[PDB]
Amino acid sequence: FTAADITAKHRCLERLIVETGSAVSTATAASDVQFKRPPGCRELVEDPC
Amino acid sequence: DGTGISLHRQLRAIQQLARNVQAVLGAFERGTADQMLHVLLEKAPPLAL
Amino acid sequence: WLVDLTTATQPSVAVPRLTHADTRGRPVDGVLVTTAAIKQRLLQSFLKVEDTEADVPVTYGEMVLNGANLVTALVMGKAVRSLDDVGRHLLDMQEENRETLDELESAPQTTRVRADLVAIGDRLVFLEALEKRIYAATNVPYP
Amino acid sequence: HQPLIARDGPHPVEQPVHNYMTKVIDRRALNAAFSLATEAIALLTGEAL
Amino acid sequence: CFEADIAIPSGISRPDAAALQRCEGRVVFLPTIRRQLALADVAHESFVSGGVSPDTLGLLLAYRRRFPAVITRVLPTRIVACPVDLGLTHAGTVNLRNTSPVDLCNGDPVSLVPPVFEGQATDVRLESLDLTLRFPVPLPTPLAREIVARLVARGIRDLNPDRTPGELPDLNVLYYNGARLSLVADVQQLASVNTELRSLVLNMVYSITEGTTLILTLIPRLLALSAQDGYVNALLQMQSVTREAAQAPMLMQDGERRLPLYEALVAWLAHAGQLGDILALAPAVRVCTFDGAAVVQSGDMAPVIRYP
Amino acid sequence: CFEADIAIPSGISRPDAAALQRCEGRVVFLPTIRRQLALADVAHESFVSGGVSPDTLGLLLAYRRRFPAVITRVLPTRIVACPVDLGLTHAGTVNLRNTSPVDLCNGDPVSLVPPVFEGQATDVRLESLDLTLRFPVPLPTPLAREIVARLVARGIRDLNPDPDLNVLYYNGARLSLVADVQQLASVNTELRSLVLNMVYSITEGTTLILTLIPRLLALGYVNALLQMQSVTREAAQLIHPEAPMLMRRLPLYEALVAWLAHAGQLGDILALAPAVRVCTFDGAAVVQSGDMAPVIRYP
Amino acid sequence: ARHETGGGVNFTLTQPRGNVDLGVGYTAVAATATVRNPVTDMGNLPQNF
Amino acid sequence: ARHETGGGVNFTLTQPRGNVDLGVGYTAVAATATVRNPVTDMGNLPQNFYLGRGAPPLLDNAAAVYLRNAVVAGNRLGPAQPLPVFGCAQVPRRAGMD
Amino acid sequence: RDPPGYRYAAAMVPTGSILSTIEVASHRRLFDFFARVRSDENSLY
Amino acid sequence: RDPPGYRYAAAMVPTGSILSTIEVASHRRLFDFFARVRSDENSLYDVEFDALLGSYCNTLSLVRFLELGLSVACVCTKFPELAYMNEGRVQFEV
Amino acid sequence: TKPLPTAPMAWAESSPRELAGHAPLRRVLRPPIARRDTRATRDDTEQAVDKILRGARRAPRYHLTRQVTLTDLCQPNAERAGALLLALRHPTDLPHLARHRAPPGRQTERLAEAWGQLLEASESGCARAGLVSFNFLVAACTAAYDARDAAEAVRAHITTNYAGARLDRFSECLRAMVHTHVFPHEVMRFFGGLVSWVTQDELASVTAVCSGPQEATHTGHPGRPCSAVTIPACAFVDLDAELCLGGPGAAFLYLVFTYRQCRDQELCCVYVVKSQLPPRGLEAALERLFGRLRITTCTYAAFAELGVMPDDSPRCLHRTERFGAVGVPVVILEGVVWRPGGWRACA
Repeated sequence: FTAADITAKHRCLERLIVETGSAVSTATAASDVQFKRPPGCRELVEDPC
Repeated sequence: DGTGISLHRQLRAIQQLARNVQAVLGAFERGTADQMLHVLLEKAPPLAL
Repeated sequence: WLVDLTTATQPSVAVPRLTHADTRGRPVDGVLVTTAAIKQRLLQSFLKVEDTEADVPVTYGEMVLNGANLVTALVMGKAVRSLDDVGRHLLDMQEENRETLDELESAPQTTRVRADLVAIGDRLVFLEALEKRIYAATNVPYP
Repeated sequence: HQPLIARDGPHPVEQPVHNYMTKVIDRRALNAAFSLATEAIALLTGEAL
Repeated sequence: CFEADIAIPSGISRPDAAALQRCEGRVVFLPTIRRQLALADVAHESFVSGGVSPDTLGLLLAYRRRFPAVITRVLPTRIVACPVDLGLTHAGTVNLRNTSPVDLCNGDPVSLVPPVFEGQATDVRLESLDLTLRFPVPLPTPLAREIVARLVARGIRDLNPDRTPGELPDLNVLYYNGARLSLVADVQQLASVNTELRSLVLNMVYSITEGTTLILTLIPRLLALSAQDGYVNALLQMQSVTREAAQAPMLMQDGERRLPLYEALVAWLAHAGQLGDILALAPAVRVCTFDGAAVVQSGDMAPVIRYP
Repeated sequence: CFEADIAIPSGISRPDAAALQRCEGRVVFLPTIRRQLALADVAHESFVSGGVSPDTLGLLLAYRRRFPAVITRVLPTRIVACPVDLGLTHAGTVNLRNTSPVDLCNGDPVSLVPPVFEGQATDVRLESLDLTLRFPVPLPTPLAREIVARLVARGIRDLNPDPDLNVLYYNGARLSLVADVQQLASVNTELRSLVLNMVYSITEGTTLILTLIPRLLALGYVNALLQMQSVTREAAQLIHPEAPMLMRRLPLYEALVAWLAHAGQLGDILALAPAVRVCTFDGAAVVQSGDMAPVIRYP
Repeated sequence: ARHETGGGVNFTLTQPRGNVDLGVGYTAVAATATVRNPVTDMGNLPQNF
Repeated sequence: ARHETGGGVNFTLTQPRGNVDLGVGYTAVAATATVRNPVTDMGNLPQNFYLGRGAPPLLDNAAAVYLRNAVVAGNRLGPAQPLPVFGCAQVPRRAGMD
Repeated sequence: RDPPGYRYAAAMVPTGSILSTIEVASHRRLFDFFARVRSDENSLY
Repeated sequence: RDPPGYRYAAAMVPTGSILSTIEVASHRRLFDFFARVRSDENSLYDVEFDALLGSYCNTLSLVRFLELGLSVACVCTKFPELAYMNEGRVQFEV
Repeated sequence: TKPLPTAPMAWAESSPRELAGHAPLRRVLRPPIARRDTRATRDDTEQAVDKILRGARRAPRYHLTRQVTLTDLCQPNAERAGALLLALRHPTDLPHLARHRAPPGRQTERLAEAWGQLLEASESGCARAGLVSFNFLVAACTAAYDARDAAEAVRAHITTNYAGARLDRFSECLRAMVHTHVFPHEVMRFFGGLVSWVTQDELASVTAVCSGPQEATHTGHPGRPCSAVTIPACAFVDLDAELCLGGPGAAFLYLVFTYRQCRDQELCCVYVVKSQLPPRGLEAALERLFGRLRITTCTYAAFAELGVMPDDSPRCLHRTERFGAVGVPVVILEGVVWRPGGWRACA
């Protein structure tokens, strides 16, 4: 429910499948509880959702 | 004009012309193989029938 | 599933200097990079196709600034690759569609590197694990 | 440059299309450091013999 | 000349191809401005709205939409017609074949009409491929506007529906020069008469302004001239409502500097003045003959030039 | 251009030949586009119709029925005029002559009948061959329509009389309508027949709708939609005119036919569809009165 | 056919063609192998009159 | 370049030209050496502020217009007619000047 | 950023040949200058 | 426009000579670009360039029709008058 | 270098009746009637004279109008290769007319003050000010009409290239004009496409196309060493693209002024519509799509037809051109033919 993010993307499927290979994730696997992602590091997860 | 510049633009314009001619002459070879299908599919009934 | 993988993408840019993939002739057109467990599994059952253990790869390409490449970078400030040929043909046309010119040279040097190639569908492809060869002790993660 | 097929019918006549695009080389640089030991200098440079 | 080609589909019997040979100079309505088109987009089967063929007031609304094109030449596999609404830019004057009992004269603006006379020949059935072609009747705008008025009123009076006895006035019959012209009375469709009535009513309202009342003061003055001039006598038609309307300033002047007379003319001239045009399709062509022949016999080719 | 060559008649006086020389750049209406035409066919004596010289209405009829052609070159024993209607649009720039207001870099001059301004001024008589030429005035469409309607209104006031329409401010200086004197009596006598067709077509239009609306919507969507947007406009005008006036579907419908025609015949006469445009270049961009102006065939 | 154009000069190439079936009866045939996609969503919309 | 004009055809010739001052300092100097004439009578005409409007007027409208036309009465540049909101303020033109 | 623009001269002497023939212009912005011309344009001269 | 800058190389091969010697910082504004370098400055030695590292064109492939599979399913003859033709008829007697 | 199919190229790679015309006519004698029984400079001069040779050896898809104006309003340099210039006519009626055609309850003094004020904000002599650019209207009505900041991006373009005062003064004039029944139309007719300006100081000589196709003009990459050419609507805010539903036909280009009559206090909307309908069908589709009919007289919009785009497809929408620092949704229209048309709004 953001609509600051969903609208800001583009609509062309050419590109959205390639950025689904490497989308920076919103979480971290480096914490004990999953945290929001610290500004410095990018996960480059896949994340189809 | 008489500058050496007016000459390379012309040579460039011939390059575009005979590039389109070659493209639309190959269109009647591609278009023949295409139009064959249409007239074959027009006279063919499904195998099931 | 591997013919889908191996024929999904689309070729590009014929490079003659890159007589990179070969074995008894027959260039290799692709690379499968995997993990070492998948490559193993895959190559025990599934696609074991094997005209491998040898590939004659090439050697390094080179680019330098000579002749009028310098003057125009020093004066004016710009550079163009292979301005010799480019400038020669463009000028040869001033006096004298089917632009085939390209560039042909070298037929580089080759070697025999113990490679592992497979035939997926009708194609040759390298299989590469790479965790051991490079990432092994380096403390770097494997991409 | 793209090929075309010559259509017959109420199909609008197609004419050749051409595509000029220009991708910009992405840039990067790599690092590593073999830094030397103090005493090792005073050996290999002579200077301590 | 941005000519639009129209492809004859398959083979229409040698008798059908001989029918298209004589259709040069006639008019076609194409539902687009195109370069590639199908023969069936022009046919009367395309005029068919959902499930229904438009009546003869429905066609005028269909010829309102789309573009009149006069056939210039007909080839074995295509029909060449240059879309007058656009491609009228020729140095000399495309040929229009007069199809009508009427006769053009020289300078007559030519507006088209669905075929509407009692004796008519606009069928042109082509049996090889199911389709037909009704060609509109070219006609001087004075006459074509008299006809549309007849069709409008006939669709309207019937719609009241006239309470009064069952014997109404003619309205189905005209005269152009001599030559009684009997319109076709056949069907009137709700929707076709509505819009024609809707836009008639709508525009005659906007032509009434404050300054108009200043003119209505002059009706008693007109009838004073009804009777002491031979003109102005002729002006008032015998069946003149105005005559029955006489059988006033009201102060109310808003500061005195507006000039409502002038403003009332402009207002009337726009909306009511342009009614032939909104009810029907306005002329886009006018007869012009270089050879100096000053009329066009019925059935002849009328040299025609851009808008009046 | 398709020049059409008008043939000067037999021997004309030397002062008449100099009258024609000054007529280059003037608009002529030629009855047919025949390449060879006489001068008598063009002359104003050829506008006679009902046995009389035509009024301003009878003229405006003819101006809509014949072909205006600008005069390009006047030659002894020939007049060469190139019809405005023939050829491609936006081509055949031929020079006009400006008369009255400026004719700025565009605006589509209309050629309106002469009497609207100094009446006889522009008659240009030729006594030797006993004919005359009245050249229309080339005015822009917005101003030409403003004027022709402006004078009809004056005519209506004059019809029965007991804010000046006359003063006109165009561009730099106030234009003048009235030439005072009896010119108005000459102007008003020629608009006499145009005023009536205007007065009639109004009075006959209202009374015909004011009878029809209440004699319709009383016999569906017609009713509701009609009275809907007509609130205090059509209905109010109905009560008010029926107040200072008198009140038949059968005569109604047959009079609605005869009016509907006569109406659009006036919209055709009136609206002075532009013959040409001005598109200049390497030119002043405003053509001062009496100066040749470039001009092109379609608006 | 030259025929100008707006913004250029077109040249249309064309060619008349023609064809007949030499089969006294039932030549060609056609079968269906598989379905690419369903297209239409397959379900649930009323008809509003 | 050719463009068809009224009763003719018009050729306009143009020439592109460009120039630099070659000099690092000052290379041309001009000296006024004499006066042809004064081009202006070198006289007395005042300013008339009633030709413009920047200034809110006197609030008695009789004192305002009694004022204006006492000043504007005979001015050498007095306005011509009441100031139109547009055109020009219209200095009159005298029939001769010397 | 008002990216570069296609160098026409440099074309005419290609340094290679693209093997894949496909309808480009789907992969629109993989390039920072993409121009699609149809029969030909005014802008190549 | 912001000046393109001074070209230091091509200043090594003058095309001419300045005949005066003045303090030009006074005339500072007679120029589009100006710099005073007292002795030496690091900006004299700056060089930069941008390059085009390849141009890849495309060879449009021509198919000829006669060399195909589909061409065995017909009989192709050139009949140039086909435009002038009206009906094509073939008759079979079986 | 020569084909296999020769007949198609002799016509492509490239009259005799006029030759045969003079042959019977001119070759024939005494007919009719019958009786029984100096390196570069020199080269340049020679070529100019010769050019007069060929152009005088022979002799319509182009028309150029040329005019001199000031840079107060308008401004050619800010604008580009493809642009709509609208003429503005007779500043003399600082609401002189406001006297008439202005309904009661209207302080017809609004225009004279609004407009005269505009002049103070930005005399008659060497030149006059005509030629309003399309751009300058989009910014003036930007905050007025419906989309903001796609619209204001155009306003940022003009303040940084062409003054916010003049925009505001001119906006006050548009409000005052739409107020008193003197409209922005019956002013501001279409002028052309802006071929080449040639400005000096406060002066400009603007050549622009009276009619004919745009792309065939000075052409080149760009006209002169500027950029390309196009008739870019300049707004993703303008370029109302009709034909939401469509079939191939030549798209058409119109110019529409939409107004607010106390619904919004004399709103000015100015944009372009692109769909295949012949003006007799545009009045209908303009009746729809619009709820601006607020009487709150009844004259909501006024339209004239600019011309044709005899190909449906070039309608590129680009929020990507720089007229200085500012960036504007720019829609590119590929190929256009100009038919000036006439202004029709009766209702």
